[PDB]
Amino acid sequence: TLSHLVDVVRRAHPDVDLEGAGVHSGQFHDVLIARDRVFRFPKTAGAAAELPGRVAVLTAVDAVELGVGVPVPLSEVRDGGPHGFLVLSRLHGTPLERGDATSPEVIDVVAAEFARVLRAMAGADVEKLRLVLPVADAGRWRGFAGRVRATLFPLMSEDGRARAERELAAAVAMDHVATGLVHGDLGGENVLWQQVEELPRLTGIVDWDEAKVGDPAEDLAAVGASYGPELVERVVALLGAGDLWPRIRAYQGTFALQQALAGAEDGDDEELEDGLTAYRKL
Ligand SMILES: Nc1ncnc2c1ncn2[C@@H]1O[C@H](COP(=O)(O)OP(=O)(O)OP(=O)(O)O)[C@@H](O)[C@H]1O
Repeated sequence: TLSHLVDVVRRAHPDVDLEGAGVHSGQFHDVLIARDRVFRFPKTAGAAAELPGRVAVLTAVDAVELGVGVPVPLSEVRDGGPHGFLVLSRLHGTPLERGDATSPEVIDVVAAEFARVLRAMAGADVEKLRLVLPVADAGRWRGFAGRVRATLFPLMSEDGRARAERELAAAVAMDHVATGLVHGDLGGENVLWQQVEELPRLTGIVDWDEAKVGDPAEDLAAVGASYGPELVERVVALLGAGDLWPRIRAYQGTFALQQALAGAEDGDDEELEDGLTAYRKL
């Protein structure tokens, strides 16, 4: 298909260096990752419904004014190609490695980069956001607990199951919070940094697919899991978010299970395996 798509690209946009260009033909969409541009070509006219969803989420996130880059639609959604396509800006930068982020000369700067994005997300107009993004539903964690029990419990030791029931229950115990923007995979590989005059700057965030109106604690949990307690303590102290710790820990207690349940439900053996490692024996 992909030498069709390429002519379509050269047809729609003459100048587009396709040597060096990466390619992900995952489940629903083919993505051409070019120099300064990304092209998403859905497979099936069903999956093409996602293109205006992605425009709507990126436009809503852009309007919050986070102070960091988010992918920009460079084109309207087009009915060209097999089922349509969307061109987005490519964001430049590299994920921050744990070791790169905790050195004593950078940790305050790194904390403040996370804090200023988290602060702007917590201060978003959620009335505007609730019209476009998904919203945290009070039933989410009961839901997740059901699927963990259905799918992973039979694979666990009895001690595994008892640990998981406690972690699931701490999540189900949390009351319902929907007061800001939540990215939902913060401190992943989709958070991009650059050296700006020899110090880290958080320049871009890609992958707004899981974004919603939700709990500010959920993104803080992910920063902690990725970068360790020293860094998340600094971000929390800057945010004045000391009251969130029990919520933060409840999110974090569900991350190994989230891994495992998505490994199964999607079909990655290494994920499914590695989640469960603490819910079995050597
Ligand atoms: N506008 C962009 N700027 C920078 N990198 C981008 C951009 N769009 C896509 N990418 C990169 O190319 C990849 C294309 O895959 P896609 O966006 O479908 O994500 P995925 O990794 O499959 O999904 P997920 O991380 O949500 O499970 C992304 O993972 C990201 O690294």
